[PDB]
Amino acid sequence: GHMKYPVEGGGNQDWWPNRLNLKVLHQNPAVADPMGAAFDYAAEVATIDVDALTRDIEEVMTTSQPWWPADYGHYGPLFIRMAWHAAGTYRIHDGRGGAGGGMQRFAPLNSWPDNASLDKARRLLWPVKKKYGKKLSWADLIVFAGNCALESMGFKTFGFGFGRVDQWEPDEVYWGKEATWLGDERYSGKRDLENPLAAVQMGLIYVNPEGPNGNPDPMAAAVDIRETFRRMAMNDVETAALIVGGHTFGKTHGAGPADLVGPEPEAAPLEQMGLGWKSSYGTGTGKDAITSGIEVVWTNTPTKWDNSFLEILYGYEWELTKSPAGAWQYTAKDGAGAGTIPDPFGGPGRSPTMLATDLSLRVDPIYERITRRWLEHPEELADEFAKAWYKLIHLDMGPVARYLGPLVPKQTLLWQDPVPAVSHDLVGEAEIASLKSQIRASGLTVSQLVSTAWAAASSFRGSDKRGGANGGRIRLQPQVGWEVNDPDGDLRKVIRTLEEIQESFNSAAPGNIKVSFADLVVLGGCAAIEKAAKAAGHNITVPFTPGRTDASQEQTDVESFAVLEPKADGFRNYLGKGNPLPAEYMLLDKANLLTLSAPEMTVLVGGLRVLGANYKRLPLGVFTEASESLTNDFFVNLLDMGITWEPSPADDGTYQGKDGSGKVKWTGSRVDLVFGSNSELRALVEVYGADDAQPKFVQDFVAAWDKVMNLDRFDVR
Amino acid sequence: GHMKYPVEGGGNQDWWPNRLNLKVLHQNPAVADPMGAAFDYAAEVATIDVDALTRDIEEVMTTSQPWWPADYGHYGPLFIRMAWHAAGTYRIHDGRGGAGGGMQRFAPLNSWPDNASLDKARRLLWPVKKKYGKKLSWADLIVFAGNCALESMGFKTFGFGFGRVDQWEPDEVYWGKEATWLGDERYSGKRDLENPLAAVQMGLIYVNPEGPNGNPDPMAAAVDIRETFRRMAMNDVETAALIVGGHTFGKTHGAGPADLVGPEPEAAPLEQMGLGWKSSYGTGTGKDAITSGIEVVWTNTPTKWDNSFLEILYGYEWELTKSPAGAWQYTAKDGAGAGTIPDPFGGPGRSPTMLATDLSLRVDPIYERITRRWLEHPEELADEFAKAWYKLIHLDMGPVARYLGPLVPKQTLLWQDPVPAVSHDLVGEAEIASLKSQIRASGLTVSQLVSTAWAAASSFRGSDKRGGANGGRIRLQPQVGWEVNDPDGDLRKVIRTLEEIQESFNSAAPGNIKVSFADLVVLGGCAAIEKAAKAAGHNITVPFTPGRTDASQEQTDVESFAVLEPKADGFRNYLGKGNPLPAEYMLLDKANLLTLSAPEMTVLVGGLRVLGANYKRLPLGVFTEASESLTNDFFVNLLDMGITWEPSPADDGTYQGKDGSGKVKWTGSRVDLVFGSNSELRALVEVYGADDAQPKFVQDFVAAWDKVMNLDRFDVR
Ligand code: HEM
Ligand code: HEM
Ligand SMILES: OC[C@H]1O[C@H](O)[C@H](O)[C@@H](O)[C@@H]1O
Ligand SMILES: OC[C@H]1O[C@H](O)[C@H](O)[C@@H](O)[C@@H]1O
Repeated sequence: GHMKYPVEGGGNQDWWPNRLNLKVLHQNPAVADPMGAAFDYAAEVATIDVDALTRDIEEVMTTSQPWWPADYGHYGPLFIRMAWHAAGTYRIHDGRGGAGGGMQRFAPLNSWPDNASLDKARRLLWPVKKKYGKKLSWADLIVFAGNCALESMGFKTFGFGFGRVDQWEPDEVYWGKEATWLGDERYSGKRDLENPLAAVQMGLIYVNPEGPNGNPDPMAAAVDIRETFRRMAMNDVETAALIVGGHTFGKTHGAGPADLVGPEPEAAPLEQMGLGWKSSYGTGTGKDAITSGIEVVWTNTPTKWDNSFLEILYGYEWELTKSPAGAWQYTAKDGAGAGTIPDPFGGPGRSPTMLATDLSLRVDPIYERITRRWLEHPEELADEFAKAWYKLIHLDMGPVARYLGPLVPKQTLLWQDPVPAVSHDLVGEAEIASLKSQIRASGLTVSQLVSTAWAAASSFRGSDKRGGANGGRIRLQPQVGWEVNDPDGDLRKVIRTLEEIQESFNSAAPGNIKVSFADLVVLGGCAAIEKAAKAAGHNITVPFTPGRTDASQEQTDVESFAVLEPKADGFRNYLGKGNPLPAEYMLLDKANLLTLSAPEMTVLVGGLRVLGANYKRLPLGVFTEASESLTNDFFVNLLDMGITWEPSPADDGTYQGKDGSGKVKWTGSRVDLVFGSNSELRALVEVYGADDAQPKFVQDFVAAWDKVMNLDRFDVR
Repeated sequence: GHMKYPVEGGGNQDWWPNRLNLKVLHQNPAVADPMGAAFDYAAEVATIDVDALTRDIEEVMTTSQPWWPADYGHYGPLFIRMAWHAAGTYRIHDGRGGAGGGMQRFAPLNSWPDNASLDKARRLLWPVKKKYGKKLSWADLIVFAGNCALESMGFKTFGFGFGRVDQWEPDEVYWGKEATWLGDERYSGKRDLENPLAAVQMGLIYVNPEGPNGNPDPMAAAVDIRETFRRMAMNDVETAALIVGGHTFGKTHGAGPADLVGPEPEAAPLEQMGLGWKSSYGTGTGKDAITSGIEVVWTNTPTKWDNSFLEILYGYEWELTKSPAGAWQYTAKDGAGAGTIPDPFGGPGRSPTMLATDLSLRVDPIYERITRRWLEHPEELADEFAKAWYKLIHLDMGPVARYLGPLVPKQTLLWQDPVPAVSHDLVGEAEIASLKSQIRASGLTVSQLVSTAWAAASSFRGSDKRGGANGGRIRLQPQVGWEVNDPDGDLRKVIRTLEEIQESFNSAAPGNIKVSFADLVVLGGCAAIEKAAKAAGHNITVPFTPGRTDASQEQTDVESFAVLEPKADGFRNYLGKGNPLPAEYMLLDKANLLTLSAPEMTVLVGGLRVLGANYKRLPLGVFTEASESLTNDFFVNLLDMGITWEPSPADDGTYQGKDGSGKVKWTGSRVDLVFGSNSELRALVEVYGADDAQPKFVQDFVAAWDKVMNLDRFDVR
């Protein structure tokens, strides 16, 4: 290699390529954010004139620009594409991707080959952003532009939520191992796609427009479509709807040779003002645009919603052919339909053309059955597409509470994981006290109590904001029978006891107050923690925010929740099979998902260990002599040089810690030892392990607990 | 390559290795710091019982530990070494390194080859840290241990300052281009060392103990010593003193084969608890320790200060020889002095032994002259050593105001860049107003006025805290004749006018109030900025903290200040010759040195441009129609897509920006264009470029100006 300046990207990952990267816990730091801590986007966007906004976007769409002139004089379709690529990175495995951070404007995504030209697309909207300033995020604007495009070309959309917060440095996501753009080192078996990924190649949104690995076989392309879309939460109906609806607008761009297209934005030179893919071919823009290399124009009404796409697809026979840049497309057999497809810049007509993936929709059995139906019933398409699209651009916004502004529809949807609205008066300070008492009297140990509250709350992920302790989904499928949550243990026992306390309280009922199961689960941990803190000479009181409600099993899509099952929870010292990296990297990814900082992550492991939140209540990492008592013993003992650590002879990624007389005194996993071993983590352990550290540990621990308990609580935030 | 998970170090620098790393401007982020914003180290350390602490460290030094047992039963010398390696990374070129952040405890430094065994040393102190908690930083403790070591073996040290604040993630410093440990790709010419580096090889503190490139030639080794020490601010006397004083204590370690030493801390396995270099040789510790591979014991009194080192060096003749691990050392000719040097663990005696670098001190003309003197005059050594050591561990603490606790000596020293204490009453709210008025009336333009303030204040560097607008050093050598500051321009003119206003006010004098020249320079910019703000419809008032005093040329080591001359200041659109990377990376480095965040960097470039802070008052980047008026025009115009950018035909790393009619309307440097071209910077530009942005720009700009005006003001902080 060759070490570089830090200003030029060099650092410690250059010496030890595989070390833990603690930087994933301080993504998008306050200092980096020019808005200042005062700033509350929700507050700003809810003052926004939506009509004025729509009018301003419409004006942009219909005002062509020298530096990237507009197909058919209307940018709408490009804006639709844009919005789709914005939302289309989302994947269900980890909730990462999606249009929620406006990440498309930063690396790597701003320079993905599949996002060619979208740089131009984004730039075009600056005039709108200029006008709205802080009241409108890029995150919100990019997908809204796509939604206004649909409107302005006569398709009525189902609604729209504002509220995506802009970020100031790019979100670090794992996009695959491939070191080259468009590479494919991500399949095995018949055609099994590497988790978590939901594209077929590096730098693609979903599938190859020319079919798997460039091979234009529609039956084969469908398998990839089906699979990648499933992993972006779209089933068969939604998928079909999405592509047909999509390609009812605009056209592709492959006017001349692929190799006359310069380098992508991050590699572009300075005078290009952050715009890449400059074309030496022709004018290089407009008439001559090379984006994807393909040259299809799907409908004869590229800037209007109607049924041509499905009509064209079924109303001809198709034969293989090559774009002016040598790309596989389809075109109509025996020169049928010649001249009926209009030119983007008033040239002559053109023949009916289609992507290999478009034919999938007629050639695959399931896609056909669906799309033939909509050929004779377009108002069914217009309905399904309205729905899919809405879901597509809202998938990663989590709880419906977050959706903002005039256009949010009245109706809730299953994939929003909804929860009943608060229907009664909420418990006050007195009933809270009262209940806490009752919960300790219930004979549920601190261990069960905390184990449970954690199990509930920690199901959350910051990525798409799904999961959490709201909804009380811990008692429904599939959460109630997750390995890590342990059904074999006593979770059912704990649930039952808690429901009983709920009912009791709910008869007693002072006035019109009721308590939900969801609140009670969380309250339980809070009570337990209060107890465990006393049992080690502290009178701390753990804060609690009531308001959670209880979902029915009907409001809970079992299949959808599959993806939140922890395969690894270092906080509960759980590690089941098939994680990509060893235990400790899993811990970090998990902390990153819970929106925790390294300090927060540290104290939680500390506290959780000694409260015996541990899975199967194993002794690993429980470096205390005391039972169910909240102390920093974890930290003090971790730092004890009188203990000597070796891997267990019974080889199984666990370890023994012996003292001066050779007795095994402590055992522990990798997740436990990495805190005393990694120099950054050990630095933190030394803070909480000092002699003066006790009250501060208890404080910081509670502050963190309470943070995790509140992660999904957008309803009050 | 092979892309990794972010949790495992992968990111965007993998796709474009050489892109700008804006992460250097958010080093050590608040969220990562387990202390919380309330925490005030100054206030904690100042409550520490220093005697108790000395006692507690003494007790550690003399209590040997199984896992790394103590040479001669006293750890002192190891602590000395440690403290030396802690301070020893510092280099004058950029002020980076030094013991001030306690960086030795993190990567890369914790695993430098030269830092072998120091992991053990640090760990040995945990018992102390444990006892003092937040009242004592690892930064302060590591060097203090060294100083207490010196005291406890009977050498009286000159004083000690507390106040180094611990940091939570490692400072990203450029250590050289070498991809292998101990490599050397850093020389050229006769023996010219690559700036900024001050070591001969990668992972060395100063020089090779076996002489240049392992070649044990003393006259040659001395050239390296002279050179590297110079670049760590030591001259000839100081250097000699340091090594002799140093080696009056302890021994080296090379008991058996070099290749039986395991991997260094960062690459060590988990059960080692962050300790590297485990030895399979013998017990691997103590009697058998392998650290550097060499096996020298310099004096016969390894744990006592006296004159043996110099006596032994001069009182024998030396012949080449090899350590048990095949390292070049010297030993006494014709078996003289056999058995007289004692064993670390009560073995038999040993012969007089020396490093090749030790002989340098006798063999080099200049070192010989100096050391022969101290052979007959040990009290002069004891005096010089006391002084160099103090300077060594205090070099990077900047202003003497920061030094803390009972042990700071009374006397000031030239290398501390001192400034007169405040000898009068300071100007209050009215005199400030009054003078601001007088400065505008002076007919100094906003441009000169700001250019100057900036030139003064921006000489600061956060690295070793040297530089700044305190001391009014702008008018003395060498600052007054710095290319970038422009002597050919009217700096003299501005100085003179200012001195005049100083004098006038000083006669007028309401009671016992005086104003310094330093305060006046700063005040000047603040008035100018207040003026330029009005001239664009804003009544903002710029805050100002009086208290700066004026240094004499006697208090100002000209040669020392040489290193602070900007070879590049993107804020003044200045770029002179011989910087390692292009204009824009220099900008970032400079911002990092000024402790600025990207938002801060951004608004400053914006404001400075339009106030015509530009060097040689060049038009580059001045994207405004208005003169000396504070607006966001820079930002608005940078985001104007109506302008087209190309490199000047007159090829010189500048650019032309033309409009719709082909006329050059704007010109600019790389430093200017990168703000519209790098996606993260462009994101910030877009905040300050919006239509609603005007007041917020002015606010944030002032806030940043005021921050830079105050960088060196530890006297009031
Ligand atoms: C099977 C999955 C899909 C594939 C393989 C695919 C592929 C493509 C390609 C290659 C282009 C040409 C880009 C260019 O050269 O300008 C394109 C354009 C376009 N795509 Fe799709 N796409 C897919 C799904 C979608 C979806 C789900 C939508 C929206 C719901 C959509 C909307 C559009 C639009 C509106 C354009 C035209 C943009 C313009 O006029 O510049 N596509 N698509
Ligand atoms: C000319 C530059 C220097 C070189 C090349 C050098 C080299 C070395 C080496 C190779 C060791 C043996 C490492 C080991 O096996 O423990 C050592 C030890 C030591 N050095 Fe130096 N040194 C230099 C300057 C200094 C300075 C300036 C000081 C302090 C002011 C110092 C203080 C010590 C002490 C106290 C030890 C003994 C450590 C122990 O007993 O465990 N050295 N040095
Ligand atoms: O009466 C309504 C209350 O009791 C119900 O049975 C629900 O479980 C609870 O969430 C609600 O607050
Ligand atoms: O009066 C003599 C000196 O005192 C003043 O207060 C100023 O601080 C200084 O620059 C001046 O030369």
